[PDB]
Amino acid sequence: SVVKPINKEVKRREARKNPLKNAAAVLKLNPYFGTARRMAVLAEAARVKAR
Amino acid sequence: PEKVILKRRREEVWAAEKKQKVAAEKIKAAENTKVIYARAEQYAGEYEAQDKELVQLKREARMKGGFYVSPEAKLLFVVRIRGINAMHPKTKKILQLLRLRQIFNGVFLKVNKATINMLRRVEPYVAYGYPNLKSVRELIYKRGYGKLNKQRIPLANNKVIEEGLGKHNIICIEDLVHEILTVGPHFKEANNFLWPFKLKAPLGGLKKKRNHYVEGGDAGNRENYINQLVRRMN
Amino acid sequence: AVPLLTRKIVKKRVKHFKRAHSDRYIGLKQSWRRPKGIDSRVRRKFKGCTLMPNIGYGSDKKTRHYLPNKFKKFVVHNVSELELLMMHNRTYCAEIAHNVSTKKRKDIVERAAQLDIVVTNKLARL
Amino acid sequence: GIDLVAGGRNKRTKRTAPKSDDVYLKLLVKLYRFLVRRTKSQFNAVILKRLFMSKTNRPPLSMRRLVRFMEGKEDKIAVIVGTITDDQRVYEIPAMKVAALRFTETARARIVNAGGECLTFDQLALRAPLGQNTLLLRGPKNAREAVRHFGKAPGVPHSHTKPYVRSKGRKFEKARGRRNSRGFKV
Amino acid sequence: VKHNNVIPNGHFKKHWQNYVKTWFNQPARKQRRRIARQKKAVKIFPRPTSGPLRPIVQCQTRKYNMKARAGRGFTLEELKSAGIPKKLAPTIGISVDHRRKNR
Amino acid sequence: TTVPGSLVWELVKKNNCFLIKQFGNSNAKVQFSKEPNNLYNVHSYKFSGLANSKTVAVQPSAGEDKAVVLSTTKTKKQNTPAKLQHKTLMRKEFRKMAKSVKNQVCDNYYRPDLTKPALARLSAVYRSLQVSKSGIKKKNRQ
Amino acid sequence: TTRFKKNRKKRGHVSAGHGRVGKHRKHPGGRGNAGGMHHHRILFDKYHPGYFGKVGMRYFHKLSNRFYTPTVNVERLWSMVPSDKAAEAGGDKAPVVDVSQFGYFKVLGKGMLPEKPIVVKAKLISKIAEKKIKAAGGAVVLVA
RNA sequence: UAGGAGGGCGCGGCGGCCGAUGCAAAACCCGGGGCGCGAGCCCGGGCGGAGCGGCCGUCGGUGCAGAUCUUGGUGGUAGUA
RNA sequence: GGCCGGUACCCGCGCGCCGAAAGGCGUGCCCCUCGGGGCACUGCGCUGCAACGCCCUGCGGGCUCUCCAUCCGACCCGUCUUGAAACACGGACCAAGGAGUCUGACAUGCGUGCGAGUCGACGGGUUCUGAAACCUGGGAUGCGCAAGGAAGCUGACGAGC
RNA sequence: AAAUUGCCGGGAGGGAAGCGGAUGGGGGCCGGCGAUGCGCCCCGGC
Ligand SMILES: [Mg+2]
Ligand SMILES: [Mg+2]
Ligand SMILES: [Mg+2]
Ligand SMILES: [Mg+2]
Ligand SMILES: [Mg+2]
Ligand SMILES: [Mg+2]
Ligand SMILES: [Mg+2]
Ligand SMILES: [Mg+2]
Ligand SMILES: [Mg+2]
Ligand SMILES: [Mg+2]
Ligand SMILES: [Mg+2]
Ligand SMILES: [Mg+2]
Ligand SMILES: [Mg+2]
Ligand SMILES: [Mg+2]
Ligand SMILES: [Mg+2]
Ligand SMILES: [Mg+2]
Ligand SMILES: [Mg+2]
Ligand SMILES: [Mg+2]
Ligand SMILES: [Mg+2]
Ligand SMILES: [Mg+2]
Ligand SMILES: [Mg+2]
Ligand SMILES: [Mg+2]
Ligand SMILES: [Mg+2]
Ligand SMILES: [Mg+2]
Ligand SMILES: [Mg+2]
Ligand SMILES: [Mg+2]
Repeated sequence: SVVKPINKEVKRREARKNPLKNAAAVLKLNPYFGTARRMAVLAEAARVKAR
Repeated sequence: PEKVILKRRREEVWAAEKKQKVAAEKIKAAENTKVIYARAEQYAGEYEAQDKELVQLKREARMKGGFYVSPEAKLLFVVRIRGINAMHPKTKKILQLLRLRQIFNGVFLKVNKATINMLRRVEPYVAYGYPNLKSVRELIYKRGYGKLNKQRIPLANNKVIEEGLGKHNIICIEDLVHEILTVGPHFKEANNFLWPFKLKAPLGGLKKKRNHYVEGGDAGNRENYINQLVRRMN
Repeated sequence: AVPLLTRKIVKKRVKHFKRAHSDRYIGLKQSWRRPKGIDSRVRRKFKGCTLMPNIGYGSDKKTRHYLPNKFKKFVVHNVSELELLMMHNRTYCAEIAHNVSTKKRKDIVERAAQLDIVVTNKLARL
Repeated sequence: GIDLVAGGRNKRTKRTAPKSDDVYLKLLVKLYRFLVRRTKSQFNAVILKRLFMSKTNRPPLSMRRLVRFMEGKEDKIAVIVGTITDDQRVYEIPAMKVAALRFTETARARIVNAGGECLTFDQLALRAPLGQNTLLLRGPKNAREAVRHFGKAPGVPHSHTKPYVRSKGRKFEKARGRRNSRGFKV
Repeated sequence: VKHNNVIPNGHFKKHWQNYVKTWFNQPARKQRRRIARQKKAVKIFPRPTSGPLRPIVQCQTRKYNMKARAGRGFTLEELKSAGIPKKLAPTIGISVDHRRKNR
Repeated sequence: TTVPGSLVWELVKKNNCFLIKQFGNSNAKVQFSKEPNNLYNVHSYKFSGLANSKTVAVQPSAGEDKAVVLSTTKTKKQNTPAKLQHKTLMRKEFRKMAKSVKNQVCDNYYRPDLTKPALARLSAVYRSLQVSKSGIKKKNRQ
Repeated sequence: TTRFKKNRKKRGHVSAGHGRVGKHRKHPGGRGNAGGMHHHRILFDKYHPGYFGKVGMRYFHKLSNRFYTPTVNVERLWSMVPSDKAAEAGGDKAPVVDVSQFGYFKVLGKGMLPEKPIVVKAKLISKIAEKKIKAAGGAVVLVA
């Protein structure tokens, strides 16, 4: 009557995902990274086509 | 048997309870990612403004006939450069307090008269300087580990930060960066949270470790040139 | 008859840890004794001298005590002790004790045949 | 190299298990490992580690001292990881429910004849899985004879330590160092 | 001599190993005394095996004067008051003590 | 088991007449239990044929062809050694005997524990009976 | 039990645990309590103060029996009373305990007594012991 | 290093359990195969010809490279002086 | 370009179509307004990456075994010592023997039993492999239960923070 | 049994030899040294 919910979970260390150059790893860290890249990626289009 | 059904029903209750928790969590995860996305935009936004504002301020003074004295530096990155053999007991104790007890360990410091006078007494053993945005960000993502219940937990994700700090309204790695870089009200908590950085031996080498950076060696203050050394040990 | 082990057996050292200077004297036995001498350069671990056993050499706990057969051995003396390996046939291999006679060995081999038990000295004494 | 004392490893020692290979005490320990594990009763954590204790760290409790400690709280269960000994110097004992590892024969009769209960620790976990409505009691640890000899040396100022002496009488440890007429007074 | 211990006082400075008395013959002592008692019982049958009658005496010395025990023998007055002649008593199973007094 | 099974396991764990232990008390120790109501012949309290009131046995019969004996003890007859055991002789086909084992080990909640071990020991016992009669044909190394 | 002796664990170690520099020599401090006032003076003065000297006066031919006086407190007198007789009583009617039949000579006054009167009949008694017995309503009787 | 503790390995008895052996026990021999970080252990082949082993508990005259160590045997010196 | 790894979750797959396969294919809101972009509702289950080879009783495969070769490393152990490879001592070799034990007193720690008690240890009784085992005494034997005094002597009236 | 010795076969050597790590060449030895079975199926009998 007093025990807590039994816990059969075995959680382990998760393998490393490249935190700077792995798409699903950067985004799940910093969701705004996708936008921030695309802003200057978009600006680079304007800059190069300008000349 | 009663023991049979009695046992299955509680498991059904317990299993029922879990889905409600998980159903609640995806909703909280959806709210969080928008909150985290919102925070990161303004942090990215205001760094750009800070850089542009200094350029603006210096320009305004020059046309007036004066000149703008820049704000004095607030954050140091300190890296140990000397081994652990044959150490004086006072030098040994300070480096323990600075959380630098192995060569090429690095930590972040607040500038203080209390702090600067601790580095003056262990300066031959450490190199230090003023980190910038790129150095502070790449260190924390690539080599950042958390101190969860006295254990070194890699900051592979945002939940580690939420459970690590959380109370101080630090929820994501990007606000953990901001908290460190612009030394904030909880810099004490968010900087003790980070386990001492474990850096590579510098790719390309050092100069003579035995001398001060000013002499041409490597010890001491190398204010903005610490960023070049971060690139090569990170 | 097919072993369960699905992982290669790595040994960090195959050579033995012979005793220092047992190559120089005859009455010294080759079994390992740790030098306790004050000036012993083996004890002090100079380079170019004979090595001492450490816990660091210890083999992976998963593939420990597995024979090159990829079975772990259990020595039996009679058919009854053989029949204890009925349900472990893919992990344990029997081996007849060195002092089991030819008559008794024929029985163990016949019985081990049916239960599909790997036996590593099946041809001895015949 | 990393600057640490003994590699950062723990140098203190605590009993992680009892010393006796007593089968019933071993069974009790399995129960309370489960109880601390699933119920998180702080009471249960205390009971477990006290089960891992030597005879001198679990001193007996007299019924006189127990009766004093229970007075007015007779709607609760007294809990002692140890022995209850009978005390002849007491007359009034209330009806009280006591859990202990052992009762002496005279103690248990005195408690039962008052209309109380002499519970075991397995029975306690039935009637209090979280230690609710309990009075957790220890006995006097520093009451042993050996403890008198502990502390500052017998012959230093301000120490009242008992010396190891083979006999008592005037010829044993009284003259030089114990009075002003013979040298000095400690 | 070293750490806080009791002052050692063992009396082992003589040739004590020449006077060690071991007790390996204790079970045999019991058997010889049992056979001695049993053989004595037959040679005195039917007389009682405890021996002659012993009187009640108080013990000496403050510590024990409140305790009664068996004495050596009856006094002359005790024998004469009960009318058992002096020289007949040991012959019928009653010990005598010409030394004890009646105060 | 006139006393509880948890108690009995405490007494017979470190020493008993059925436990054959080899190669010392180091990390080389190998230990088996040769009691007949232990399905894997494993010295554990789960499989112990000594420290359980409810145990399952799967044995090839004595000299006879294709007869598997299945035995289950009786919880309330613990103190009557002779008539503690309920044994059944099955010479039916494998899939039909796989049903009988489930009926008496699993579906009645006797020892849902030993559902897998009992069937696996039936598989091994039954195959040893074919090979005894038919003789060795396969080598099974593939 | 030779198998658990620690010398069996130092086999193969040269000095058997007694050191290379300071050896296990025969009697490097002297035998027994040699040097109690010379080179063990700190130890004798620290742990055994009072050891040396002569105090008090001799008692030729001391007999212990002359000095025998067992003592019992009043707190223990009611365990001496059997329960049925502890029931037979009135307000003025009290049980009488001859402590001499229990091996005691003197009665001391430590501990409390219940309200029930008692008549302690002893060879010897202290001030407080009788003061506590009277205060319970009982009396004391002297005997020999 | 000096030193302390824990967990193991090994030798010989005793109380118990489980076993091998004239279809070849112990001991010894081997460029035989293996296991263990290691102490050690398991198996093969040979020799031998009648005893032996493992596990639990318990016990001890229980582990050698030294001591100008004890006893025995054996070299180089040397077919030399 | 190097090293490691090969998936029981993280990724990934099926649930619709096209496509050898990459991969593509839908709707609505916001954004510039090219490209196209961003967000959207999300569900059920499943869940060890592959393709070809070589050898197969061979002159094959590997080996922790033996010998030899070569490169690198490499002074003889034990001992006392601040310091030993020492021009410090002991050691020609091999086998067997060879050194912290037994006992008494005490102490701390730990285990067992009983507990204001606790010991049956000198005896007695009984016991048919047992010099064992088992019973018995103790109302005062030892230790503990009370201490301070040289002694004569006296001897704990009941705890608050 | 060992120390030590003879014979036969093999191997190497410019004022020591032995030793630790590597590997290459020779030997010598290893068949649990290394598999040929499992699922659909068609009969033809048990
Ligand atoms: Mg480079
Ligand atoms: Mg340099
Ligand atoms: Mg310097
Ligand atoms: Mg040295
Ligand atoms: Mg003073
Ligand atoms: Mg040492
Ligand atoms: Mg020592
Ligand atoms: Mg020495
Ligand atoms: Mg000394
Ligand atoms: Mg000295
Ligand atoms: Mg000394
Ligand atoms: Mg002097
Ligand atoms: Mg002997
Ligand atoms: Mg010896
Ligand atoms: Mg020798
Ligand atoms: Mg030595
Ligand atoms: Mg010198
Ligand atoms: Mg020299
Ligand atoms: Mg000398
Ligand atoms: Mg010499
Ligand atoms: Mg020897
Ligand atoms: Mg007594
Ligand atoms: Mg030879
Ligand atoms: Mg030749
Ligand atoms: Mg070499
Ligand atoms: Mg080679």
